Amino acid sequence: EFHKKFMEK
Amino acid sequence: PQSDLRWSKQTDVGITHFRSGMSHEEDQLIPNLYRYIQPWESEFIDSQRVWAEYALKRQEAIAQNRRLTLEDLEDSWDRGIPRINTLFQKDRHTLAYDKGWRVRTDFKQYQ
Amino acid sequence: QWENSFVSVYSKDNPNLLFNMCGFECRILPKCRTSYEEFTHKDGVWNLQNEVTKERTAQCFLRVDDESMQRFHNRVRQILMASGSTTFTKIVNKWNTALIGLMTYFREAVV
Amino acid sequence: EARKRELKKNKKQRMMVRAAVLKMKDPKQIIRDMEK
Amino acid sequence: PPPLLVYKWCQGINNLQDVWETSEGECNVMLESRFEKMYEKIDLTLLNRLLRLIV
Amino acid sequence: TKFITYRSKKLIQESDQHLKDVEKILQNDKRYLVLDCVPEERRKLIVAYVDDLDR
Amino acid sequence: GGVWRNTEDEILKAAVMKYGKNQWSRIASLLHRKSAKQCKARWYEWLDPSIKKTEWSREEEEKLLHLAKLMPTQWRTIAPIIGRTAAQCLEHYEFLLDKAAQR
Amino acid sequence: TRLYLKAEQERQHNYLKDGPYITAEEAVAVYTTTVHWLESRRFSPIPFPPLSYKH
Amino acid sequence: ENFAKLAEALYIADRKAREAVEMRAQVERKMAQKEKEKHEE
Amino acid sequence: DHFNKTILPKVMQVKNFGRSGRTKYTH
Repeated sequence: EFHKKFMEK
Repeated sequence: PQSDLRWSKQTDVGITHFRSGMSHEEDQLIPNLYRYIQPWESEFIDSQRVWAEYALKRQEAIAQNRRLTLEDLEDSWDRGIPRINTLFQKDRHTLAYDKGWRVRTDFKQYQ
Repeated sequence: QWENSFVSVYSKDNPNLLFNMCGFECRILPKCRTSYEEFTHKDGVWNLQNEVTKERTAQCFLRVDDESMQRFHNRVRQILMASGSTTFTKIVNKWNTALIGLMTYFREAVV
Repeated sequence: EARKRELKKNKKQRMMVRAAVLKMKDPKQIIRDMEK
Repeated sequence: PPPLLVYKWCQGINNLQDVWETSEGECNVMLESRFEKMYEKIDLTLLNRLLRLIV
Repeated sequence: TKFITYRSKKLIQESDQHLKDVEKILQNDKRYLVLDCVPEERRKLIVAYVDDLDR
Repeated sequence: GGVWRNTEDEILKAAVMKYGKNQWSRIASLLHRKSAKQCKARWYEWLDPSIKKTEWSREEEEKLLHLAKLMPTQWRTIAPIIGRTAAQCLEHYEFLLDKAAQR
Repeated sequence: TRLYLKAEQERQHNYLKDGPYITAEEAVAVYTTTVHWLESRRFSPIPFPPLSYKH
Repeated sequence: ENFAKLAEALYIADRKAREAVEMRAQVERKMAQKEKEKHEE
Repeated sequence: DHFNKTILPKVMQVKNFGRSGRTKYTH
């Protein structure tokens, strides 16, 4: 959730 | 459009109408900014054979005991590889003691 | 990370050779080693001459990178969404400051 | 976009205010009573 | 930054020791990457040690 | 060699200095080195080009 | 500026007790000498009720001596870990330990 | 922004409570390598700014 | 404790590298003094 | 229609934000 959001944005 | 280049003048005889030159083909206001910039190939190629004249002139200026003549540089005033205007600028000796302007400008986005 | 990196291989099988610098993508290929089709939609072809022999060794076709294009999308979208109160002269100024970006920052690849 | 609607609303409010001012001091309301 | 980097890069790829020769089965590889580790991902004590080593 | 502009004819008709400038700008002409085995032939070609431009 | 007089310190303590803690603009409008950031810094440095302004012992000195070598810089990171949390008593204790052990 | 602030706070808390070090053996090795590199380059360290410098 | 064990190891590595750099500089100075004297002679 | 409509970059049918149609009789 937060990891993918922080990686892709 | 060729139907938007008509101008009239009423001076001595009457309202004489005239048209701008557009009978050859269609109008083209800005053909391209690219054709006015001297792109990188021409820029780098020409400016490569620019400093060599400046070093043959700097060498000629030192051998003949001449100063930095802005008239002789007017032919090599175009752009240089860097700006030639900065070479004979006002802060030439005050801005030469600062290395790393590109990195300082880059991280300015984070400043 | 492999999802962020890019590898290119040049052998007897792969004649095209990709490069992605900080700006515009590029592809090199030799003139004298079974060159590719060499489309050249614009007049962008870097005749990388030999340093010693002074012979045309290859061509490096440039193209604008997708990242710069997306940045330009975002800039145009922000300017269009800057409505409501702005004066038209300010918008012309902003678009000049934007277009000059897609210009001389890189121009050979814009065509 | 929305600035046009805002200006139209302001102009409508100004027109309503002007109509109310002309009607409150109207010849049929004010001057008609001034003559009575 | 853009013209000098790309131009010297392409000329070095062109001015190599017969870099475009692939007759003897040679090969060339070009790798582009970004670490994603040039920010917070740093050893602060190592940073202090290196800074004391150089300044 | 500086002939794409319209002022090349005036520079050619003025004197031989425009030819020297064109040679300095075109100093990396690989064809000039290819035509170097016959310098009289290169001089004849340059004279023919100057005469064609002056026609 | 920021002389931090005692009559200003009592007024700052009364403003922190009366108005609140997370309202720095409301406390700076009743002193006429410092800004809101300076008042918040004073309240977090000297006017904090949890600040241990005295009782320097050998356990805290051994804790600070076994921490300045692991991290030479970033004294503010070791402020709440050592227990002083004043961000200036740690540097003063480090200076005292460096001057007393030098002779 | 607030989401990234929470994420950075969590990362700092994990770095502080936990011990995600920098491979202390490999870190000492990298320090020694930098030392050898500086010794090979012969780069002198920074003379911290005095008050009586010209520029 | 890993941060303190890394800091003490870095301090010991600096203390064992500074002496090595001083010994290498002394050997280079001895070689320079043995070369320049023979060159001047 | 006074223009050539061939020197244009790729094509321009109607720049009026209404190009519902799509046809030129190429096939």
